[PDB]
Amino acid sequence: GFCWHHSCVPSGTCADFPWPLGHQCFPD
Repeated sequence: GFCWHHSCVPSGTCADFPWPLGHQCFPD
C-alpha cells in the first residue's frame, strides 16, 4: 500500500473505491 495525504490504501487492501480509482489492489 501507500499513504498519500489522507489517501492511504493499506498493504493487502484490494477492494473497490470510487472512480477514477475503481478496483484498487495494492499488495503493498
